[PDB]
Amino acid sequence: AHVVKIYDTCIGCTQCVRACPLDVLEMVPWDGCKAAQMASSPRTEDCVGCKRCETACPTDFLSVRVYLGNESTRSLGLAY
Amino acid sequence: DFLVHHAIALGLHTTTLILVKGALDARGSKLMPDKKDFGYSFPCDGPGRGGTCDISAYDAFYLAVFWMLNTIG
Amino acid sequence: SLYTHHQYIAGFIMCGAFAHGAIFFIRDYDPEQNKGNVLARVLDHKEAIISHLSWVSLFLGFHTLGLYVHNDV
Amino acid sequence: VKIAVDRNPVETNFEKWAKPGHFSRALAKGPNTTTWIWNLHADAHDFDNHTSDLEEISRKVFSAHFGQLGIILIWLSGMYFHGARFSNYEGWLSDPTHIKPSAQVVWPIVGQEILNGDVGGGFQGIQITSGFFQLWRASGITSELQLYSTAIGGLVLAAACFFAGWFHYHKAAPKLEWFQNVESMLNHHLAGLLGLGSLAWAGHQIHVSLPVNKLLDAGVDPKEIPLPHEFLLNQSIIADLYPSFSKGLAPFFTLNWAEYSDFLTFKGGLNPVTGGLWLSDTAHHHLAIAVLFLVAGHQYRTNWGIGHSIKDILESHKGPFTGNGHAGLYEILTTSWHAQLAINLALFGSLSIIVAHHMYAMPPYPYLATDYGTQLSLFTHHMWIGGFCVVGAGAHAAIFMVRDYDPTNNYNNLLDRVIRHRDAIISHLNWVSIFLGFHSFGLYIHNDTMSALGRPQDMFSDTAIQLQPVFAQWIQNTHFTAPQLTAPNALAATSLTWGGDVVAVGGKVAMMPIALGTSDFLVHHIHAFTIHVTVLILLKGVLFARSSRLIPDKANLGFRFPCDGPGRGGTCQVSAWDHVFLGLFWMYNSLSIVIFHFSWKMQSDVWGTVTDSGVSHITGGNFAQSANTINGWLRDFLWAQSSQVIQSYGSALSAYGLMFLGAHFVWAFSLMFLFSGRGYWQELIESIVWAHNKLRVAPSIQPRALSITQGRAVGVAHYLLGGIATTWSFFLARIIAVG
Amino acid sequence: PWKQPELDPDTPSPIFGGSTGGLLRKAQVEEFYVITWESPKEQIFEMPTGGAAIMRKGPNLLKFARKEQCMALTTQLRSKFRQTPCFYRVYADGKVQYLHPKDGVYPEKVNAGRVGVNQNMRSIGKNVDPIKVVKFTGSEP
Amino acid sequence: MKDFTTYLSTAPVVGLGWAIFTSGLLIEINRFFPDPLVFS
Amino acid sequence: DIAGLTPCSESKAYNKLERKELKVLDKRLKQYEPGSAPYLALQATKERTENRFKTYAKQGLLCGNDGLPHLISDPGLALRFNHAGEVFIPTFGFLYVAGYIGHVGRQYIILSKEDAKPTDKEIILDVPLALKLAFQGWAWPLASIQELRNGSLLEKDENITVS
Amino acid sequence: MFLISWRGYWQELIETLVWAHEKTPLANLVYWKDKPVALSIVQARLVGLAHFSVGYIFTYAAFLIASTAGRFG
Ligand code: CLA
Ligand code: CLA
Ligand code: CLA
Ligand code: CLA
Ligand code: CLA
Ligand code: CLA
Ligand SMILES: CC1=C(/C=C/C(C)=C\C=C/C(C)=C/C=C/C=C(C)/C=C\C=C(C)\C=C\C2=C(C)CCCC2(C)C)C(C)(C)CCC1
Ligand SMILES: CC1=C(C/C=C(\C)CCC[C@H](C)CCC[C@H](C)CCCC(C)C)C(=O)c2ccccc2C1=O
Ligand code: SF4
Ligand code: SF4
Ligand code: SF4
Repeated sequence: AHVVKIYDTCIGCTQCVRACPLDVLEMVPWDGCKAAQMASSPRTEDCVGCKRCETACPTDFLSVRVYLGNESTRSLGLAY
Repeated sequence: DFLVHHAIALGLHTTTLILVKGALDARGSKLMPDKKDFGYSFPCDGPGRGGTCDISAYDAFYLAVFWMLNTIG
Repeated sequence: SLYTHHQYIAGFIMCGAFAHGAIFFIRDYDPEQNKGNVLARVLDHKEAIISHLSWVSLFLGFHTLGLYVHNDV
Repeated sequence: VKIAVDRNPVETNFEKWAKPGHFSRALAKGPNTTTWIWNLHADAHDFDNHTSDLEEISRKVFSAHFGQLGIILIWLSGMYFHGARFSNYEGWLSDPTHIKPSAQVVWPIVGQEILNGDVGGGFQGIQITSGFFQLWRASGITSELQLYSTAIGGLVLAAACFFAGWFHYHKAAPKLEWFQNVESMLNHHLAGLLGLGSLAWAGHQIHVSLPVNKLLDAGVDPKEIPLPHEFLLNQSIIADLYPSFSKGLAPFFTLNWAEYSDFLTFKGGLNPVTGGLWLSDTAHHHLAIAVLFLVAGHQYRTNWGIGHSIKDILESHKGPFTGNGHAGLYEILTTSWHAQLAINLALFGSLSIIVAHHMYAMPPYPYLATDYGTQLSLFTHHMWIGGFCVVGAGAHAAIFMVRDYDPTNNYNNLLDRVIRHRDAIISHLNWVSIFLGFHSFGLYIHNDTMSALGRPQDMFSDTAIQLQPVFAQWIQNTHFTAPQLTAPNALAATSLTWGGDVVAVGGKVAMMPIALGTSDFLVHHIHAFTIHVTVLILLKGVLFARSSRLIPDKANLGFRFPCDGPGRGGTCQVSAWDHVFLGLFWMYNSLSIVIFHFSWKMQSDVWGTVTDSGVSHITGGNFAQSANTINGWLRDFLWAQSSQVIQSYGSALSAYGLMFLGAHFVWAFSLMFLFSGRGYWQELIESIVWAHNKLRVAPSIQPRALSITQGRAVGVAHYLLGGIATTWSFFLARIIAVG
Repeated sequence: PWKQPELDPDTPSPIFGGSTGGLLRKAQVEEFYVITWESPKEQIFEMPTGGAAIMRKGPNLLKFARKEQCMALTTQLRSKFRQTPCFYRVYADGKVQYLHPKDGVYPEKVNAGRVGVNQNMRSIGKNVDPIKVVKFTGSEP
Repeated sequence: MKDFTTYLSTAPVVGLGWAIFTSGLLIEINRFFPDPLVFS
Repeated sequence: DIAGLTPCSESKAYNKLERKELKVLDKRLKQYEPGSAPYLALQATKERTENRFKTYAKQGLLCGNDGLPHLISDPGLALRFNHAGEVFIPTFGFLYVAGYIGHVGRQYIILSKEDAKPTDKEIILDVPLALKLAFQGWAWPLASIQELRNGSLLEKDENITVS
Repeated sequence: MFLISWRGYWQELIETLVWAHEKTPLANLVYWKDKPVALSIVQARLVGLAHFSVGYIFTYAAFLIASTAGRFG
């Protein structure tokens, strides 16, 4: 039940998508960049709040931020 | 009594510095330009940007209490 | 007991004033309304305040520890 | 099996001395932050990370080990030299009991000289506690000239060692094939090093250590002693001491060894004069030991084709419950250095712990048991060394699971099956720690609470609800009554700790029987609780290094990483590195108790001055009554024995009073690093960079706060240093000022 | 993909003796995950929970209690052996859900069908202060 | 030799020469005109 | 005198402390022989101790009831009652040395940053340049006021801020 | 403990006790209503500071009263 918002400064590196294990980020076409790509966060219900993605973002400041919030079974990474 | 008073001054000035910093840098830091969006008390912003453990203003108050007790001691 | 009890509480109450002063900057501070006033002019040059505070603590700490050590030896 | 070397691989020049960070690809670029500096000194000796080639890693290792020997040999030669020119050895040799050793004379500057205490013997200097003087007397050493030569030899051999490391790396370096000839190494290390090494020592003891210490113990002056070389030349002189030397090797080759009973003995016990082991017994020991290692060295089939093959031996010991067992380990050990290092460290550390127990009860070198400061310093040292080394196994085994673990080789193996029931290991081991801490530590609190409430009848003590260790008490008597039945030719027992009478030397007792009671029952259990827990922290890190339920992919993150992230409720200190960082504090805590036990027990029940009417121990035998309570350990051990350290100002022990405080400072100073985090510090530096920037005086190398992993390492280092150095001051000052 | 592949709950599993990192009571009650892939030969691979196992030529199937345990294995197979796994989510009610290649193409490659979600059209920062939203939730949305 | 002089210009080595100078100077300043407290 | 403190010459406890500290050495000196080196070492310490006490008295120090010398910090009382060498004059001695370290390091930083790869110049110093500046800093106060009055000391809002 | 040892060491440990509680023959019949997890990051900073300050007060209070009361001066 975490929140994942991506901002206007994305450049279509795809390093955020390759990093986050839980497949919570995918690439969508867009007209704003040279690469003509942008990220997205359709399924944040599966977000474990690891925050690996933010590390991948190579911009001056993060175009992808994971604002932690209410917890859940999927978010707490509980096998039980 | 001279040395004891000077030792106290060091404790009072440093304790204020730990607190004052957590207040003025509460809204934002260069390491975290938007602390205000998260809140007063949060874990960290992650192992990225070299490490962001104990940045929040709660963690400044947390460290000042050790000094406070040291000063009053 | 009475002197120690009041002194210990003094520090705990003082810590709360800063901490609860930091929450104001996050939640209840409006920059556009408080523009050009004393409260924004303090927050603008905070790098000078935190710098001078650090110097006082360093100078007080180095000299106080030194005098105590020089006499211990 | 054969010799294999590669000629002139590396050129020798100072070109790379100017370019730091050459070994790593990341560091060779250069510094743009100050973090490059910490990473440099850290990743310097991690050869496995520099390159994938196992050959180069082997060349680097085999040559660096040549450096530690040279570093040791100048250190060892320094002690011989500093003992020759700045010591009182010749004076102590003539009156050992009254004179104290001193190998560190100080200079005359502001203050300082007072440390040169009135040691005795027309000499004043720092009192040592290394036992070198008793070591040099166990061997035939009467003069200082013998120590000078011994020092010049070390510098000569040390340069040879250093030369070898340059030669074996820069000029002629072996190949990977030479290193994998493991079977050849065992035969040469067992027979050549341990076998002949011990046989050689026996020769020196027989021709020098026995013909010299016999005269010294008979009151002869050292200067009147015939020199060590003369005994070899004249078969008449030594024959006067030991008549068996007149027959000359005919008893040996004719297999009539009973003639050598004069100097080869099984006396046991201690010398009444010196309070040390009979030198004749040790020559018999090291002689015996050589024959045992010599046959052991002819086991592996190196090249002759006769003998055992390690691989055939491992893959033949199989079982039903194990499945495929011991199969893929020869490929592991011959391929990863970290696997061998973890196994070596575990036994190299547990041995130094055995050296500590088997020396104090069986004092080998003369006039050691009466030097209580020496006997207490050797125990505390070789024990700490064992704890570190043991903890290194847990660290240097987890690196194998992360880096050098290939699941292809391990299928249904012993290593694979251990991981597949790991949750049963940690679970069952968790229950034991909780069982011990309650039933062991809770007994201490019960005695404290009962005493404060005025119910001493309900405590656990000798006058009380006694819990006596029957198993230990039975073993003491069995080893004491052994010469009668189980070891008939033994003239006495191995040590007097089992049972017997007191051995007094110089008015001081060397060793006397130790009695075990209710207190010795609680403490022996307290140690197990601290050992079972220290294993839980390290063993958990090993098995869960490669993967866990919380983080199914740790191996890709690596050995040392701070955390995966604030998700899953928090993942900080999940790596195997952070398990080692935790095991250190426990390991340090466990070792510290094993030291307090030795000090209070031996002061109260063992050590003391013998008078006409029995013995007057140092602390009046208060271990039985006070130890049962925690407050006793605060009152009778700390608040009492700290009087000699506190009152050291104005005397030669003043340095211990300073270190006593200095150690508290460094201990606390560590708390800043353990309790806080790199976030607060990196922001503070920004406000400092502003002022340094405002004045146009700022570093091009940007300042950056210490890394999370480094912060934790810096804490435990300053933490252990302050925790250990306190005792080092609290012991030596207490014991040098005897009582 | 062209069409979602339905689950075949009866396929051969790898050769694995067993371990303690398996499934717990949560799986039968709440949910569990299963992963499928197709190998060309018999190989050895590291499991996320436990040790090593031997794949089988043809389809293979595992059961896990976490999505990370499954995706941890995809990253290993896609890199080491260069395969194309696909995993589902199974509830206690028997319902099945097809998760990771939801479009058939992996997320790190674009596709025309996808639609953006949680996309702010502003720069990081440049957003209202918390005082403006003091009495309801959210400064970032 | 150009690389040797460069090694000597590193931080660990230049600091070693600084320390011998400052410590050597102060210890020598205490050996002669012994134990100063007031400056004349 | 001032602050109810006696001079160290007139104090009794000051001489009491001298007779005590010498008695410790005389007792320690009895053990050894006259011509031995331990005897020479203790006699020198005796000679230094006798010199430490008389020099502190000669310097017009102020000893309290405990018998130990006290220092005075206000320059007014220091100059009025002739106690300036204690604190007031040690302050100028240190500031000249402290300023010298600053003016030197500030110049090495500025000059290396005018060239390529200044990061290498910090870890691998230019020792010829460092010695040149270190022997040119004798008149550091002149350059500071020269640089302040000129205005090239401080930077002007070309620095990073955080909000 | 709460200050030095962080969360990640403990949550892996609680996962091991959970395995034992389910695999045990009779205890498995009992099942928690709320799932057990380790304490959060910020909670431990708070908890460890409470155990830290309470010891920093109860120790001195005893020393202050006992030292002064026993001597009566
Ligand atoms: C003995 C324990 C200890 C010590 C010595 C210190 C010391 C210090 N703390 Mg601190 N702290 C501690 C525990 C300690 N802390 C604990 C337990 C906590 C809670 C976890 C904190 C939390 C804390 C915070 C939040 C802050 C500090 C800060 C500071 C610095 C304040 C400035 C100052 O006083 O100048 C110096 C004081 C000294 C005593 C000098 C120390 C060094 C001496 C002079 C040794 C000199 C080196 C000598 C040559 C030996 C070197 C050889 C060796 C390198 C081989 C200071 C150096 C504040 C700071 O950052 O300062 C700006 C700050 O913000 N501390
Ligand atoms: C930093 C590590 C360290 C340091 C600083 C010291 C320092 C000291 N040691 Mg020690 N030692 C260490 C590690 C260390 N030790 C370890 C890990 C062990 C376990 C093997 C030992 C075993 C040891 C023994 C048995 C003795 C010392 C002694 C001494 C003291 C005299 C020094 C000396 O030259 O005696 C020289 C020591 C000897 C001449 C006899 C050595 C006999 C041993 C058994 C040789 C074994 C070598 C063998 C090839 C290596 C192990 C084989 C492997 C299969 C395990 C000195 C204070 C001696 C002492 O008590 O001083 C009075 C003493 O008898 N040490
Ligand atoms: C004095 C401080 C202290 C105490 C009390 C403990 C206690 C404990 N530690 Mg810690 N340890 C400490 C310091 C301390 N540690 C510090 C500072 C560190 C930092 C390195 C560590 C790091 C650490 C680690 C990493 C681990 C432990 C573990 C443990 C637990 C081991 C199980 C056990 O023996 O419990 C037995 C119970 C006791 C020892 C309590 C004794 C007091 C009595 C018996 C309680 C009386 C109860 C009373 C009758 C009921 C009153 C009820 C009331 C409401 C009316 C235990 C609870 C291990 C663990 O938890 O796993 C098993 C674990 O692995 N320790
Ligand atoms: C042989 C063991 C050894 C040891 C113990 C050290 C120790 C150190 N090195 Mg290092 N070094 C070594 C080998 C070693 N090095 C090798 C093999 C190389 C490859 C050629 C280097 C290359 C190297 C570089 C490039 C650098 C270091 C630096 C440092 C220092 C870290 C900076 C710091 O914390 O202070 C911080 C200092 C300040 C905040 C202000 C400066 C005041 C300092 C403390 C005065 C000078 C101290 C002086 C050097 C101490 C004498 C040496 C000492 C080890 C006896 C530190 C004292 C860094 C450094 O700057 O050195 C000082 C650094 O940049 N080293
Ligand atoms: C030329 C070097 C230099 C200069 C000119 C300054 C100047 C200044 N520093 Mg500073 N600083 C330096 C180096 C330097 N620093 C280094 C290496 C460190 C890391 C330990 C720091 C850490 C530091 C802190 C934490 C603070 C300052 C602060 C300040 C300001 C107040 C003075 C003070 O008390 O600082 C403190 C002085 C020290 C910590 C001692 C520095 C160590 C040595 C003595 C200086 C280094 C000289 C250099 C290595 C020699 C190179 C010469 C070259 C020719 C080879 C001041 C403008 C304070 C401030 O913010 O101002 C309000 C403050 O809080 N500095
Ligand atoms: C392993 C043994 C051990 C340990 C770990 C401790 C640990 C502790 N003891 Mg303790 N104690 C022990 C043995 C031990 N004691 C023994 C054997 C005795 C005698 C029976 C005592 C008697 C004792 C008393 C009477 C007190 C403690 C207190 C404390 C706590 C103070 C901690 C602190 O940081 O406060 C702060 C530390 C300081 C303020 C500095 C320590 C004292 C310094 C030297 C005073 C300097 C003041 C002055 C201004 C100079 C400093 C200025 C500086 C700039 C130079 C602490 C947890 C105190 C307590 O309960 O906490 C409030 C307390 O009053 N202990
Ligand atoms: C009467 C008299 C006098 C006078 C005095 C004076 C005039 C002074 C003072 C005083 C003072 C001077 C006091 C004080 C106090 C202070 C304080 C106590 C502080 C502070 C503050 C705070 C801490 C806060 C902060 C904040 C924040 C951060 C946020 C925002 C807001 C606030 C504010 C909340 C004398 C003695 C001389 C003499 C006799 C008579
Ligand atoms: C031991 C430990 C735990 C685990 C500790 C647990 C689960 C103990 C809490 C549960 C027990 C059962 C409560 C014990 C009862 C208390 C003595 C009284 C509580 C009184 C309140 C109800 C007011 C953490 O979760 C943790 C998290 C972060 C940093 C450090 C640590 C840490 O050190
Ligand atoms: S990681 Fe950042 S820059 Fe790269 S594609 Fe994602 S949002 Fe854009
Ligand atoms: S919080 Fe973790 S799992 Fe979620 S999108 Fe970011 S990196 Fe991926
Ligand atoms: S170590 Fe610091 S950055 Fe890492 S998870 Fe813990 S609090 Fe966050």
